[PDB]
Amino acid sequence: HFLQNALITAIVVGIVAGAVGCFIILRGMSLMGDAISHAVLPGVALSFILGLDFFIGAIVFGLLAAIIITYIKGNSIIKSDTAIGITSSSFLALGIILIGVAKSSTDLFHILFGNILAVQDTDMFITMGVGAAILLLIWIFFKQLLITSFDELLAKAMGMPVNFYHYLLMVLLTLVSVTAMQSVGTILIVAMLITPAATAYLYANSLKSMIFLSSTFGATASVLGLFIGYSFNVAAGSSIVLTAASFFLISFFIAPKQ
Amino acid sequence: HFLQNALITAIVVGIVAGAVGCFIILRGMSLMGDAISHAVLPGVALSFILGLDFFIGAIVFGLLAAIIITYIKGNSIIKSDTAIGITSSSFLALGIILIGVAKSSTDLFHILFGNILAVQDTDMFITMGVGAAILLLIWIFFKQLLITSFDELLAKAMGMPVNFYHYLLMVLLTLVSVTAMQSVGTILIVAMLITPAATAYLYANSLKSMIFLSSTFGATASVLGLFIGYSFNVAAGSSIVLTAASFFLISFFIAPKQ
Amino acid sequence: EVMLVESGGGLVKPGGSLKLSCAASGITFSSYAMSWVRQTPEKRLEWVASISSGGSTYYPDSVKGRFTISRDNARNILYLQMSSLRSEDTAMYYCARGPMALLYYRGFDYWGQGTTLTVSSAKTTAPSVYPLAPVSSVTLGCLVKGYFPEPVTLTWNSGSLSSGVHTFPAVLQSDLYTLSSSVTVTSSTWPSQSITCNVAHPASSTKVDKKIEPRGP
Amino acid sequence: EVMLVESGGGLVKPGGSLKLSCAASGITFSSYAMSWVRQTPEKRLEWVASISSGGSTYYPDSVKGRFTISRDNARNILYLQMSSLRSEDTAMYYCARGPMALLYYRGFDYWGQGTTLTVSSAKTTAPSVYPLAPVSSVTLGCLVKGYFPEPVTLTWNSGSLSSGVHTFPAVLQSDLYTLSSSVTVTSSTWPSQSITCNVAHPASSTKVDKKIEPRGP
Amino acid sequence: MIRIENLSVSYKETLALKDISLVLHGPTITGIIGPNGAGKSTLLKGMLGIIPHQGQAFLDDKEVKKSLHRIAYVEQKINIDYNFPIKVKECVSLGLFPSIPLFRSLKAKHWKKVQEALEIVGLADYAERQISQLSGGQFQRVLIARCLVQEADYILLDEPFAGIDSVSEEIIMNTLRDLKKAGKTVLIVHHDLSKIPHYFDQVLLVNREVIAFGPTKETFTETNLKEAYGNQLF
Amino acid sequence: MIRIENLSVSYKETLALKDISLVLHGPTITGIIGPNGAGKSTLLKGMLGIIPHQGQAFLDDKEVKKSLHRIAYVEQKINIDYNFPIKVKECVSLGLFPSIPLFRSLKAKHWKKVQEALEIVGLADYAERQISQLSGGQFQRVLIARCLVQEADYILLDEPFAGIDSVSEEIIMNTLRDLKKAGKTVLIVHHDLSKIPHYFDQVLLVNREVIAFGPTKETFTETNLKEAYGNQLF
Amino acid sequence: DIVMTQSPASLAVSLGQRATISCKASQSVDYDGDSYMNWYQQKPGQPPQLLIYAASNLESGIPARFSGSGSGTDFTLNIHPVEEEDAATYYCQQSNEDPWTFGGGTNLEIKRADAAPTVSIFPPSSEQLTSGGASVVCFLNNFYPKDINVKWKIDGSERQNGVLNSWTNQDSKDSTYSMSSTLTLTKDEYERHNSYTCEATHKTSTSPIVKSFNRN
Amino acid sequence: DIVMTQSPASLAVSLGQRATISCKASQSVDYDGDSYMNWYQQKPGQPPQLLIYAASNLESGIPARFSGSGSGTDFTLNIHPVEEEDAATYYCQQSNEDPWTFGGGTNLEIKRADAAPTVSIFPPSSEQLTSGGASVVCFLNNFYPKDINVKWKIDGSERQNGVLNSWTNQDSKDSTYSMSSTLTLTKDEYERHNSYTCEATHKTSTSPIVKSFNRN
Repeated sequence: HFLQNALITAIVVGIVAGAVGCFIILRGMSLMGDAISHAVLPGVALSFILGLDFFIGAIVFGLLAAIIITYIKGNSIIKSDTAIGITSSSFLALGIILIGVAKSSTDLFHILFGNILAVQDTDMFITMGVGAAILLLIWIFFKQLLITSFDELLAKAMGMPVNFYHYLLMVLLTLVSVTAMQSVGTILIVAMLITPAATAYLYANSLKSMIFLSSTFGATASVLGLFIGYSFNVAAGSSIVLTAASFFLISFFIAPKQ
Repeated sequence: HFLQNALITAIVVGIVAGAVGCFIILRGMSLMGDAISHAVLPGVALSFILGLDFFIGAIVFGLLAAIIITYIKGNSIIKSDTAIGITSSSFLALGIILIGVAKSSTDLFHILFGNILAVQDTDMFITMGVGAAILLLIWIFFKQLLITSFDELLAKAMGMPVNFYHYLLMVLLTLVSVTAMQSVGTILIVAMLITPAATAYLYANSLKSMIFLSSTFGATASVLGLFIGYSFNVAAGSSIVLTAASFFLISFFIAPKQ
Repeated sequence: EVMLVESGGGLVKPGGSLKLSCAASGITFSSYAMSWVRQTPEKRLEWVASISSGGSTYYPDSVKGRFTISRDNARNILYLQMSSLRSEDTAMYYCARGPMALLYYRGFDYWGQGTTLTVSSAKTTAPSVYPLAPVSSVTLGCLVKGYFPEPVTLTWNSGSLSSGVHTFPAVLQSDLYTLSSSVTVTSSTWPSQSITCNVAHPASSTKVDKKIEPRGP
Repeated sequence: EVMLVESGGGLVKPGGSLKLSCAASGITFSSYAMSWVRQTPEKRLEWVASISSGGSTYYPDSVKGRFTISRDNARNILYLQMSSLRSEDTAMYYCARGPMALLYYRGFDYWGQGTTLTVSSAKTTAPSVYPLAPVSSVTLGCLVKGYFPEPVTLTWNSGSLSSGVHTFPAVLQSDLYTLSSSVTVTSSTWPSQSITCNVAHPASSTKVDKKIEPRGP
Repeated sequence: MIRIENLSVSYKETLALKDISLVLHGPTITGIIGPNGAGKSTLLKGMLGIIPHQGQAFLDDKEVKKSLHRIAYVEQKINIDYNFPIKVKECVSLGLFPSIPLFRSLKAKHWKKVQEALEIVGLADYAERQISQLSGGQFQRVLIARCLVQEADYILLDEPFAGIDSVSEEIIMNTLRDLKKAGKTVLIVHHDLSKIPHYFDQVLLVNREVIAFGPTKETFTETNLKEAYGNQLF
Repeated sequence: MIRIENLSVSYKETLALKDISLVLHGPTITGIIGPNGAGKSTLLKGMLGIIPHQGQAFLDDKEVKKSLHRIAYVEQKINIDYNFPIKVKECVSLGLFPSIPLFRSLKAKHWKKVQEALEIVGLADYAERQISQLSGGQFQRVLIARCLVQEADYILLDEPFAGIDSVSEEIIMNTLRDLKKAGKTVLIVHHDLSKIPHYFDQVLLVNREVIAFGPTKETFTETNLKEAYGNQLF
Repeated sequence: DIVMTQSPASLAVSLGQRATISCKASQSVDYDGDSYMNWYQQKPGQPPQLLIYAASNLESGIPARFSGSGSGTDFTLNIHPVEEEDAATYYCQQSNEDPWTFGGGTNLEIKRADAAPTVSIFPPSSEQLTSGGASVVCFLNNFYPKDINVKWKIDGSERQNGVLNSWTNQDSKDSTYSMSSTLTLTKDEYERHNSYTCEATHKTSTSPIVKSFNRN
Repeated sequence: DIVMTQSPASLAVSLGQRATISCKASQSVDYDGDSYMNWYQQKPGQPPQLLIYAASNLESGIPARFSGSGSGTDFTLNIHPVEEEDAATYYCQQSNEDPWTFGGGTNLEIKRADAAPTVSIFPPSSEQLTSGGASVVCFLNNFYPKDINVKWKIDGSERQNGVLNSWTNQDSKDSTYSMSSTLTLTKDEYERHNSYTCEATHKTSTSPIVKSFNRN
C-alpha cells in the first residue's frame, strides 16, 4: 500500500510537470520556475502548521513574493534578477526556520526533498484531482496558450487577453509545484519541469507532440527513478532527476533532428 | 573553541561573499551565481570521499558544467537558461546520491545547509587564507575590474583582455562559494552574494564604497545570524540570510537616495 | 497591367475538336483557381470548366466528358481542349481567374478579352469591303458583306478615329454575315484629309484597306 | 570663425593706470585657461598674466603686484588691469588662449590682433597727411608726419588697393613719429582713376583722406 | 477609411509620436516611410492599441480597438521564434484562431482557406515543414498566408520586404495587388526608400510628427525627404 | 592618416560591411552617414577590432590593433548603465586607466587633466554628482571629457549629438573644433542628416559598401543620398 | 444546380436616380456566414467586369455609387446616383456550389431628352456594281428612344425583300441608340429603277424623316 | 625661471632647402613623458601663430613641411622644403613651469635672385609748404639683398641732418625688401637750393642708382 500510492502519485506528478514544463521552456520562464518554488515554501509551512490546505497557502505567498519583487523593481535601482533572487532566497530561509521551530527535524527533509514512500490516500486523491484540472485547462485553452506562447504580438493584434494567460500559466505552475513537492521536493522541482520538456523539444514538431512526449518522459523517468531509488536504497527525488538527465543526454544524440 | 572557530569563519565568509557579490549584481550574474553553486557540489562530493582538497574538485566540476552548457547551446535549439537549468539541477542530483551512497546521512545536511558550530582549525586557516587571496586579487585588479564592469565596450577599445577578467571573477566566485558552504550551505549561498551587495548598492556612490559596505553588511548579518541561531536553537544558515534580508528591508526605506 | 489573353478560336464543323489557349501577364496560373466561362450569342453566361491550384479539375454536367481543362506550369498557359463539339457550343469563350473559398477571390475577378468559337457546317468566305461616300457635318461609311464566320475587326485610320464612330453588330442570312460602320466628321476633314476603312477577317486570312473618295459623274 | 579682439590700448604717463579688455567670439573664456602676452618694440615676447578656468590667477615676478587679470563670465570678457605703469611696459599687448596640462591646449593656440600701450610723458599730436605725386608703371605715395603715439592705420581707397603697396614702419625722433607708404600702379590707372590716401590716428581722434592729384607749374 | 485623431506614443519621457492625424482612403497600397526607429513602426502598434497611446483611431466610423476582427497585422519576422515547434500549415491556421469559439475547433471550411492561402504564396508543398526549415522570403510568405486567412478589410505589414529574395518579394507584391484589387487597404511600413513609386500609390513620411502625406508623385519629393531624414535641420 | 583595407564584418550569414577601403586624411571632422542599422556604427567597431572582422585597418603605417593608445572611442551612451555607482570625476578618470601601470595609481598630473577636461565641457561643479543625476547632454559631455584625457591623435564618436539639448551640443562641437585645430582627426557616426555642412568637412556614406566618400559639398549630394537610403533601388 | 433569376430583366432609370436589381436563388448562396454571391457589369464589346463580390464587398475601380446587400437567397444591387456610364447588362453569380451559375441578365437603360436620328443615305459603290449586286445603305445615328421603323422605297413603292437591319446598344457617353439598314438588291433590278428613299418614323416626329438619292 | 636660447638668431636659406632652428633650455621642458615645448611663427603685422606644440604635434593650417623633434632640454624645428611664404621670425616657448617663457627670436630670410631697387623721388607737396617745412621723400622698392645705403644731395653736396630712414621686412610673396627715406628740412633752406637727389648704392651695381628733381 505504501508502494501503491507511491507509484501512482509519482506518475501523475511526472505527467503534469512535463505538460506545464513545455510552456515554461518555450516562453523562457525557467529561471522564474526556480523562484516560484522557493516562494511557496512559507505558504506550505503556514498551511502545514495551521489547519489549512496547501494550495491556498502556496498561492498567497507566491502572490506576496510577486508583490515584493514588483515593489523593489519599481521603487529602487535594483535589477529584476537581483530582486527575484533576494525574495526567493529570503522566503526559502523563512520557510526553513518556520518549519524548524514549530515542526520536527525530519519534517524539514520531507518537504525540501522527495517523500514518495509515505503518501496518504487524501494526498493521492488531491494530487490526481488537481492534476486532472491542470491538464483539462491546458486542453480547453490549448489554441489560446499556443498563440500567446508562439506569437504574443499577433495575439495582442487580434484583441486577446494576453495577461489572463500569463496569470493562468502561473496558477498552473503553483498548483503543479505544490503537488511536485511529494515526488522530488522544492529543491529539485525545476528539473521535473524543464528536463522532460527539453528532451521532448528535441523530437517535437508541434506543441501537442511536445506535451505528450514531455509528460511521458517525465512519467517514465519518475517510474524508473522510484524503482532505482527503492531497490538500491538512495534518494528518491535525485534519482528521478538523474534518470531524466540521462534521458535528455541519450536523446541529445539519438534525436533525428540532430 | 567550537564557538571561536565558528565566529571567525562566519565573519570572513561574510566579508568575501559581500566583496565578490558586488561584481555579481552589477554585471548581472546573479542567476549564474545560483548555477555555479549546484555545479560545484559533485566536485566537493568527490574530493570529500577521496583524499583531495575541495577547491580543485569544485573548479573542475564547475568547468565541466560550463563545457556541457556550451555544448548544449551550440549543438541544439535549447535556450541558454534551459541548458544552465538542466546541468545545474542534474549536477545537484548527482551530488546528493554520490554523498548518500558513500558517506552517512548527516553528512548530506552539513554540505547543503550551514555547519558553523563544527569547523576545524584546518578549515579555518584555509578559509581565511584563500579569503585574503580573494580580497588581495580584487585590490590589485580593482581599476581593471571596475572598468570592465561599468563600461566593457571602452575596455575593449583600449585593448584590455576583457575575457581574462570574466574568468578571474568566476574563479573568485568558485573559491568564495566553496568557503561559503561552511556558513550557509550550497542552497542558501546565493543570498550571501546578492543580499549584502544589494543593500550596499542602495547607499553606495562608488564601487569602493559598495565593497566596504557589502562586506560589513555580510559580516554583521553573519555575526548576528550566528548569535540568533545559537541562542534560540534554530538553523544557522537560514538565520544569517533572514537577518540580511531584514537589513535590506530596513535599508530600502532608510537609504537617503530613496 | 495584369492581363489574360485567349486564342485558338475559329470555325469547326459539328463533331470536330479545338484547343483554346490562355496566356497570362502578371499572374501565375498555378497559384490560383482558374476557369473558363462562355457567353452564347443570346448573352447567356455559362461556366464550362475550372482547375484548382492543386490540379483538381471539375466541370458542369452539360459539358462533362467532352471538354477537359489543363495547365502548363513552365510556359504558364491555361488550355481548354474541346471534342465532339455540338451546335450549342457556339459562343464567346472567356478565360478568368476562377472562384475560391477566400474572401478576395470568390468571383471571377480577372477576365481575358475572349476568343470566339463557331460550330457550323458552312464554309469560310472572305468579306467584300465597299467604301460608302455621300451623293457643316459630313458622314461616311463602310460595308462589309458576304463573310463567314465571325469575328471581323473594323477600324478607321488604324484606330486613329475612335470618336464619332458607330460600328453595328453583324447579322446573319443564308450562312453569310453582313456588317457596317459609319464615321461622322466636320466639313474641313474629308475630302482634304484621308479617311480609310481598315477591315480584317482572320478566319479567311485577309486584311484590307479602303480609302473613301468622293464619287464623280 | 573663432576670434579674440583686444581693446583699451593707448597713451599713459609713467605711474598711470589702464584697463585692457578682450572680447571673444566662439570661445567662452570660463572653460579654458586664458593669458595675456606682451611684445616689446624689440620683438621680445613676454608672458604677463593668466587665469585658469577655476579662477586661480598667477603672474611673473617682473609684473606681480601691479597687474591683475580678471574675467566677466556673463558678458564673456577677459580684462587686464594695470597700475603704476613703468617705462618698460611700453609694448603690444596680446590676449590668448593660455597654456594647460592637456595635450591639445599646451601652447597659446588662439591670439587676438593686439592692442598697443605706450608709457611716456609726451603729449598726443595729430598727424599731417601729405600727398606725394611725381614730378609704363607709375609710383605714388603718402607722408604721415608729426604724430604721437602709435598706432596709425594707413590704407589705399579704403582697403581696395592692397596689392603693390609698401607701408613702412614708423620711426621716432624728438617724441614725434613719421610714417610713409607707397603704391605702384600701371599708367592707365591714375591720373584717370582716383587713388586716395586714407590715414587715421585714433589716439588724437582724427581720420583723414588725401586725394593725390598731378601737380601743375 | 482609416481615421487617426491626435495619436501620441510616449516611452521614456519622450514622445516617439506627436499628434498624428490622418484620413487614409482605400482601395490602396500605401507606404509609411522615414528614418529607422523614428515612429513609423510604432504608428501601426499605436493604431491597434497594442502599446499604450494617447489618442483615438477609427475604421469606418467605428473605433479600432472595438473592431480588430476587420484588420490583420503582419509583424516583423525578427521577433518570432523560428525554433518554436510549429508547422507551416499550423502557422497559417493561427489567422483563424479568433474565428473559432472556446470549445469548437477548425472545420473543413477553415482548412480549405488555409490550403488556398498557401497555394497563393507558392508554399503548398512546404505545408508540413517546420518554420525553422525555411528561408527569410519563404517564412515571410507564411506570414502573408496567415494574414490572408483572416479575410480582413485592412492589412498592416511591418517591413515585409526587408531581408528577402527577389522571387519571394515578387510573390508577396502580387498578393498585395490582389488585396488592392479586392477593394481593401494595405498599409506597409517600408524598411528603406527602395521602389517607392513601384509599390505605393500614397506615401506617409514620419520622423515624429507626420511631416508629409499624400499621392506618391506629389509627396515623395526631395523637399519632404530632406526634412524627414534631416529632422527639420537639413 | 586612417587607412582601411578590404574590411568586412559578417553576423548571421550576412555581410553587414562588404570590402570597405578608405584613406582618411586629417586634420578633419568627418561625418559617417547613412541608414540606421546599415553598418556606419559597426565600421568604427571593425576599425578598433572590438567585433570580429575580415580585413585590416592602419594608423600612419602601423596596425590599428597594435596602436590603440593613439585612439579614443566614445560609444553610444545608450549602452552604459547610468545606475552604476560612479561619480563624474571618477568616470572621466577612466580615460587614464591604460596609462597607469599594474601596481601604480593616479598621480597629480592625471587629476589635473581630469579637472581641465571637466572645465572644457562645463561640468567642473558636477564632478561629485552621480552619473544618474545628469541629463543626456550633460552625460554626453562626461564621455567627451573622458575622451579628452586620453590625449589621442584620433577620436571616434558614435552618435554624440543624438538625444541632447542645444547648449550641450554647442559645447561638444566647440570641443571637437579644438581637436581639429590641434591637428587631430575626428570621425563621427552621425545619427541623421542634420547640419551636415555645419559639422563635417568630409563625409562617408555607408549602406553596406562605401557608396560615397569625399569633401562635403562634392559628396553630400542628392544623387549619392538616393542610392544610400534607396539601397541602389531608388 | 442552383438556379438564379434576376428581377427585372429590363430597366429604365433617369440620371441621378436609384437603380435596383434583385437576384432570388433556389438554394442558399451563403455558407456559414460567408457569402459567395457576386455581381457583374457588361458593356458591349468588353467582357463581364466584377462589380461586387460576397454580399457587399466592392471591387476596386468601381465607384461607391454601386452597393450590394442581402443574405441567403435574396440579394440586391443598388446604383445611386445613376450616371451615363452605367448603361450596360448586369449579372448575378454564385460561387457556393457546382455548377457555378450565372443570372439571366438585366439591361439598364439610362433615360434622356429625346433626339431625332441623323439619317444618311448611301448609294452602292462602283466596286460592288462590277460584281452582280447593289446594296443601298441608310444609317440612322444618335437617337432616343430605341423604338424606330425604317421603310425602304423604290420609285414611291415599298420593298420588304433584301432589307437587313442592325441596332447598336445604348451609348455610354451620350445615352443614344443608332441603327443600320442595308437594302440588298440585284444589279439589274437596281438599274431598272430611278429614285431610292429610306424613311424613318420616330417618337420625335409624327411625319417621317426622309433622305433620298436619284441614280446618276 | 626657465631660460631658453635659440640658435641661430639670424638665418638665410634658399628655396626648396632645409631650415633648422634649435632651442636649448636651462631646465627640462618635458614632465614625465609629456612635452610642454611649443613653436611659433610671426610674420610682420600679424600676431604669433602656433606652429607646433609639445614635441612634434602639428597645429592645423600649418603644412607638413614643418616638423618638430627633440626631448628634455634640446629641441629642433625643421622646415623642408622652404618656400617664399615661410619668411618670418620663429620663437620657441615652454609651458612646463612658471613663468611661461619665450625664446629670443630667429629671423628666417629666404634667398632670391638679386634685384636692384625701383627708386622714386617725390618733392614736398604744396600743403606742407604753407606750414614751415619741406620733406623730400625717396622710396627704394623691391630689392635683394637687404643691404643698402641712401645718400641725399643738395646742389651736388651731401646732407646728413634731418635724414630719416625706415625698412620693411622681407616680403612673403616675392622675397624682396623695401626702404623709405625722408630728408626733413626747413622751408627757407628748401627754397635757397635748386636741385635735389637721392643716390642708392647696392650689390646689383657698383655705380649708384640716381633719381633727381629740379625745383619748379
